[PDB]
Amino acid sequence: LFWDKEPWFWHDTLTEQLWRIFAGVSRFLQSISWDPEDFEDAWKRKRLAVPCKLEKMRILAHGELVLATAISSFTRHVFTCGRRGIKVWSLTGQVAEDRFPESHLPIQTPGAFLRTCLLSSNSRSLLTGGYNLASVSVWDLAAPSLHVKEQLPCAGLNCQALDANLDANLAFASFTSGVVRIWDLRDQSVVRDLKGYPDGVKSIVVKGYNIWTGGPDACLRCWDQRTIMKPLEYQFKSQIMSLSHSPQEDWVLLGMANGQQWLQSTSGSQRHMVGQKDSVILSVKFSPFGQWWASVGMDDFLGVYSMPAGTKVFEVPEMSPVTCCDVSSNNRLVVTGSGEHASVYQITY
Amino acid sequence: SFLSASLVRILCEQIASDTCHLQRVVFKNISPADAHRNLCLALRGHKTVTYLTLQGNDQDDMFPALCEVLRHPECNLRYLGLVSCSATTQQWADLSLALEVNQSLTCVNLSDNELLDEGAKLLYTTLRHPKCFLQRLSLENCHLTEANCKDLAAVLVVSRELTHLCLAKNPIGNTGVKFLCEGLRYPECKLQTLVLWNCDITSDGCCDLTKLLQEKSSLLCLDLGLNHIGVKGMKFLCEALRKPLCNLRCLWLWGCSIPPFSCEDLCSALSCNQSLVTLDLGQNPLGSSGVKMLFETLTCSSGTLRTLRLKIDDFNDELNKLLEEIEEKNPQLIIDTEERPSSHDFMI
Amino acid sequence: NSLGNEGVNLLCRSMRLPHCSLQRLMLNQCHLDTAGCGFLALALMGNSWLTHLSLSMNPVEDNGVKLLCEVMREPSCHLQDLELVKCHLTAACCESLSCVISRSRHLKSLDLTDNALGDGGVAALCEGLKQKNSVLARLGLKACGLTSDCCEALSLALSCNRHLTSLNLVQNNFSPKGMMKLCSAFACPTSNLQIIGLWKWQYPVQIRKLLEEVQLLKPRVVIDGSWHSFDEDDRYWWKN
Amino acid sequence: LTFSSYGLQWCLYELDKEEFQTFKELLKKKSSESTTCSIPQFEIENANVECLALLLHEYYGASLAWATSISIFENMNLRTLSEKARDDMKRHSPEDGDTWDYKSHVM
Repeated sequence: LFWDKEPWFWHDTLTEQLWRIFAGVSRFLQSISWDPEDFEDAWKRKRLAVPCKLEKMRILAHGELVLATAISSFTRHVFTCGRRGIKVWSLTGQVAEDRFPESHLPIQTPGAFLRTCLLSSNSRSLLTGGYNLASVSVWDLAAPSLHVKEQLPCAGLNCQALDANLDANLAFASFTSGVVRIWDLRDQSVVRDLKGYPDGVKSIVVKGYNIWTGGPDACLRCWDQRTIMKPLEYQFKSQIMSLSHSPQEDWVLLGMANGQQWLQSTSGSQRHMVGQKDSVILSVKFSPFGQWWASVGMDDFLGVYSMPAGTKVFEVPEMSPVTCCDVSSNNRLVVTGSGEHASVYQITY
Repeated sequence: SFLSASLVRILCEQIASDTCHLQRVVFKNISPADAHRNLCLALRGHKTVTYLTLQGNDQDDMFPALCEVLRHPECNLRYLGLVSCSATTQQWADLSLALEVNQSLTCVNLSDNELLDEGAKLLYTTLRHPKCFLQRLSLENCHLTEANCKDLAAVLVVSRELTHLCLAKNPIGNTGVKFLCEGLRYPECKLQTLVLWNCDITSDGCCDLTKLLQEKSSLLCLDLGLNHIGVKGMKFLCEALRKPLCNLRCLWLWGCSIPPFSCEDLCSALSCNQSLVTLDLGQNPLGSSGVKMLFETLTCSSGTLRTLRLKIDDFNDELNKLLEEIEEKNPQLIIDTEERPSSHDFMI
Repeated sequence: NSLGNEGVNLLCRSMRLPHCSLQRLMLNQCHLDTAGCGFLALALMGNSWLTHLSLSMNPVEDNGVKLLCEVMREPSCHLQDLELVKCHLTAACCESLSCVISRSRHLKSLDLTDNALGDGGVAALCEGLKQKNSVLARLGLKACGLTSDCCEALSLALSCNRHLTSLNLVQNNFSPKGMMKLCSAFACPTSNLQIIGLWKWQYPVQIRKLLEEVQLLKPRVVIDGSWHSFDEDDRYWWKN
Repeated sequence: LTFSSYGLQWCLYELDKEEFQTFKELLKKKSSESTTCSIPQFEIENANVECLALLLHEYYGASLAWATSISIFENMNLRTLSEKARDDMKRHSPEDGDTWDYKSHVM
């Protein structure tokens, strides 16, 4: 796309020639493939193989600064978030850059904004929240027409992080007053409140009964839902910007805002640095199978790292700082957002 | 002052004694070097000095004493000011490490110091440390450049106490403001005041600043000076001010060459706005039609702004009665038509 | 196959005789160790038929590689291709390998992938390759944790060498200055590398245009990230 | 009956050919160990994915066949397909004057 001199398709040149005739006056980009049988990459000489190649295959013009993203592979759609609304894209057509969303979900309220978004794992709901907004809203994606099905109340609170656990039908959210709320989606009633830390918690991650939160105070805490015990703190030297969890093995990934990445174990207090950069890390994302992770920072770079020791397989540059990334459940697509655009890369190995 | 060993000995003993009650202190151009070093050593652990400013011709041994003063666990000087001091990269390095160690001061003033890019990077690395509480910070005539601006944008994203920030006489016009926007568009920035002066701001920077303003941003004050933003810049600025959402408090425009055709849109915006509280004008050719239109719209409108300043090329009796009309129509407006202690500089 | 040192010893005893006639043997994930490598070292000396040998994903440590190198350093030996991956090597092993490369004459291929050689080992290897007596054909480096100084030394080595044809440097972290040095080395007429392992899109615009400028010069060279490009078909075809 | 096997059939299509053979062999072992319910071996071998799902439902039953498939999925070190299968089971397994004048004129 932007990397190449000019992106062309196979039928586009024929259309151009016919247009010239009518008016009287590798080399071709490919589309993204879905079927596993079409993928057809030779064995190295489902799968835990570390990726080895990338290629940009679309650009999505949002029209305003992109704060968050999400990608679904069961359905082909992509979700982009901004301060004024959410826009839903479709990956089925073939075009270099698209300007026409599949849908647009605006939010109108004087002095109301959006910060966060989150797509359930089964691709059947979508959470949304922001500042000065009456409540956290969940959209129904499986119904024939988009509409809000539930409202999760929060008065005079500014949420900045969202997370959801579907097995136990729970939803979590972190507010700027250092308060974490837990909702039960069946009734939409608050369950439990976690408070006591004024700086707030910028990132929260939930697996099992443990909630992991980290903020500028340079501490990482591990709350347990079954009791009212004080959290277990692990002091670090810099301020954490993001978190992620390993799905298979016990390991928590985190970025330190000084260009350093660490791994932390739940069972014991072991650490070891796994990567270092000259920039600020704004988001770290784990692969669904857990053998690699993606990192995006402030110095215009998207990188992929290897789980066993933290070696970086490759990275791609960009023109503007990136602020969010997401990896599909097929382990084949990755989406990142910089400036007023969102890009989609395909993973091949 | 050129002092001597005995005078300096007695003076430093007097300063260090428990009977002293100095709250502000200034040492500039003290000679010889040993006397200055001894004087700065007298402040080590002082229980009453909360300000300190420094200046000199030679500085080869200023930094060891200053860094000892800062590394002390009992020093409580709340404000530190270094003026025109010459230094080298290692001196900046150990000063930055000392400021890492220190836990007292909240305002730092570095003006005319011959910083380069490297020292700026070291100071920024100090500012990103999660345990520093520097609230105000001035970098004037420090000879900075856009790359330092990108690093500073990272600082702005990360830092969690820095509210006021001054960047005057720095050629960071277009790319610098672009990077600062990248750092300030972040929905959780804390900066409240930014100062731009002789920074080569142009229409592009005005457009970026407007895009910042239209959203709900943090900064309450913005300063512009020696910035020619006449037609396009003022189009952007006025279409920014018109909206109901802006929360900007004070706006300074000086030496910006606002033409009358821009003044019509300016007056429309002033009539529309309801949240601005202060405005300044000067050296701008508003004379014949611009001043008259401005004064008429001011009489007609009832905006929130209290203070307003301007300069008139030549006035008449009709203009005097127009001023009287402004006063009578709205009583709360104070208008004048007549520099270090300037209001913003007073705040920073 | 979990053959083990005992099975490797039985094969060793069978290959000790001069009348064996096989030319290529491979043993990956066979639970080898230093003792098995010693058995192979003892069997290799005095044998002229076997030519290609591979021992990957086996914890053959530095010392085992030292034994192998000591065995291979006499001209009598006729081993051409040896490739070992994931064997937990270090710098001293690399110094011994550098001596082997400089002195020996029969080795034509080597492979060091997923080993933490670091900068010191690669510096020793650069000293090894600097010699005009070496006749190594292709060298495989990947995930060896290289940096600026080692890449500068490597650039000088390539500037000095002529016999090397294929190379590989992927999954390695290079700073822009080091890559400027590397590209300056690449463009030199002296060095004729026909295959290079690097990802063009991984680097900034200046570096990308620098690599393209190197490419338009010497139109024969090919830079492709996925190594094994245009390599000999037999190597992989035999295996499967 | 069909609604429950439809989702199962669509879950098994995620498995690859080698994974499918491993699944069939593990099912062979599971059937051999158990005594309460039996399955012929040649019938397990000859069946493809669709016939496999329908046969599994014919013998075990809806919930039991779903649980067996989930357990086998977990055994092959597949954890994502296990959660997808659990969700699709949760969904597929049933719980056990003037206006009149105006309109006339428009007509």
